[PDB]
Amino acid sequence: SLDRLMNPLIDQYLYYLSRTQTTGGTTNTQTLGFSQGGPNTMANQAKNWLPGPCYRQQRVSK
Amino acid sequence: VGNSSGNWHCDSTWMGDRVITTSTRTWALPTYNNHLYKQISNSTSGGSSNDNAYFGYSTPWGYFDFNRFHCHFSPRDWQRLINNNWGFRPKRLSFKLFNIQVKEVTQNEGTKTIANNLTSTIQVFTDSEYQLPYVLGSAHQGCLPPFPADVFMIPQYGYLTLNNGSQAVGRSSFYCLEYFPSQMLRTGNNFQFTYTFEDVPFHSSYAHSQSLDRLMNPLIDQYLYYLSRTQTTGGTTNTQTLGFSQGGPNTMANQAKNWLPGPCYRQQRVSKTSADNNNSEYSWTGATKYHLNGRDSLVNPGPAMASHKDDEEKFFPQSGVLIFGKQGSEKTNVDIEKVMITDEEEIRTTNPVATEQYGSVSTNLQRGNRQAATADVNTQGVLPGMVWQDRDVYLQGPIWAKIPHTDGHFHPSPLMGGFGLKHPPPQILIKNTPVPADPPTTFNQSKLNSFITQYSTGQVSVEIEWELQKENSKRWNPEIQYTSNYYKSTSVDFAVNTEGVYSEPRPIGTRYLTRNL
Amino acid sequence: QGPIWAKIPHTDGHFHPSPLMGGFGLKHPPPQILIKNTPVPADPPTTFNQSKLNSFITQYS
Repeated sequence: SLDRLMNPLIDQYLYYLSRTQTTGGTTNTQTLGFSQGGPNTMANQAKNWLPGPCYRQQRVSK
Repeated sequence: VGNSSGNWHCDSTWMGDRVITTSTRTWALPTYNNHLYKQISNSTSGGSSNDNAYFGYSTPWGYFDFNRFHCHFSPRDWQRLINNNWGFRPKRLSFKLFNIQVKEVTQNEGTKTIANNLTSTIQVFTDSEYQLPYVLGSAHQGCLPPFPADVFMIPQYGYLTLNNGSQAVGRSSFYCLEYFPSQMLRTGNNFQFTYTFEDVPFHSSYAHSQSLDRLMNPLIDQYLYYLSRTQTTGGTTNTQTLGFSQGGPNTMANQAKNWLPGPCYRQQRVSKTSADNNNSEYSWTGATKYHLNGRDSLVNPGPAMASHKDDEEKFFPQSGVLIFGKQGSEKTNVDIEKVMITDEEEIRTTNPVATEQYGSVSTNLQRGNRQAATADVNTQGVLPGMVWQDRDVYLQGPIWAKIPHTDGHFHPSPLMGGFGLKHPPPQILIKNTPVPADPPTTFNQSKLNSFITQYSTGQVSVEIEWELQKENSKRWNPEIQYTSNYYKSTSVDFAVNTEGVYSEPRPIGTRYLTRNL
Repeated sequence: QGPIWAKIPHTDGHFHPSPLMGGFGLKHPPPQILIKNTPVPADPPTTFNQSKLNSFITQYS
């Protein structure tokens, strides 16, 4: 599938946004935590292509 | 045994409109799972996410990873390329591999002697039919050393299939390369092969001298008209009327153009300045994404876009562009200073800005009793009349990608940027040959599990012959160029600190030379 | 027990380039030949690791 075309044993050598606020105790402040894409965070890994075109339709049951 | 398997051919040369290049590098080879296969899903896990579910197999094999540029071009040279040509396209590709050796390892009482076993071997092959799941186009680390003198290990290999959570479907497939012919190889014996690309549109490495709204003449006016008045304006009275006018040098904004900006995908904006961002964790929730088969996945880097508009250097798209990390970076929650972001101000010329609306439209038809309706557009498809430029490439970036062998593909230009092909270069895979240990004295039905752990190594290179369209611009004014600033710096650029670690100062673009639109 | 020749700086201006230590100069002097032992890594890990290698078999030729 379009989201599983990469290798599971490695990580992208790029980074992506993973933190908007601090997480170390009982305090909230503006911060920025960046990280690479791992085998455990595949969902966020940067892909290279895009799904196809679409037209929403109402659903129905058998 | 007493003869080199070839010479170290690694240079950069320019004979004119073509450029040849090769880089020799030394690698290593480790066995895996003791020559055994595997199954992988939420196992050596994370816990529960139809979005983080997977299904694949770790094979005892390894492969090559050189889909980047800093692996074929030293910086300077790349520069040379940039300031002189407008576009290029790689045509030829050679591959050499030699000087193999085999090492074994006996770990007795912590005392381990490492000698060679010149009689062992390995086997490699290629897939010229692309029957094996393609692994590249994912920019997985472990590319050839951006540097030439260092050495590296070859990343193991594993693929995946159509899955359903922690279970697979019937149609799920399962392959085993041990089913493919492979030039066997013993020490001293060499191996090489060759392939040649096919036709491809030269990735245009340049910017534009005008924007889609300023392509007309300032001294004249369109001989057409446009709506300029809905009501009267002559005193203290309001009545329905219609004032039409031509397009002048003072009303350029309204002048009828002939073409249309490119496609778009709205994204949330963010700042490099920590305090200017809202105080809420929206990294995963307020993020732009698509829905597929229940698994919701992010849309990165998404379509071609513009990082920001003028003077918005503080912001960039939430997940609209690439990011890099200076050498020494680790896996997670690192800060912004250990990384580098990509500036895309070069496309404001023709493509929209990610954190910006595409434009507005109406939702109704007014009358004397109905108010003028006006909505917004953050999602946009394409129509006849659009033009854009794909994402620019970066030296520390990917080079090409495998076009999915399907019935429908459109302007297959990859998103990370680069080049696509219906028949991409091939994947080469190697593994240490298995060699069993002392077997029993009598028979035993079961197969073997005891082998001499060993590893092998050697050096390789690759030749690339490209094409390039040299510039013909007669712009009089001196364009911009790429250069290391002339002030004094403690640590040189692309140098190696007093420790030998080689790091890059900033990422590098190619859209430097400005060519007319 | 002295030097034999020296590299004339590739410049636009040079005069009676006769070296000072004495000897012979040339616009295109003999060449420099350089050699090094080829690197050979040690036992690498069983799984992957992004970073490059630093462990090799120390040897000499």
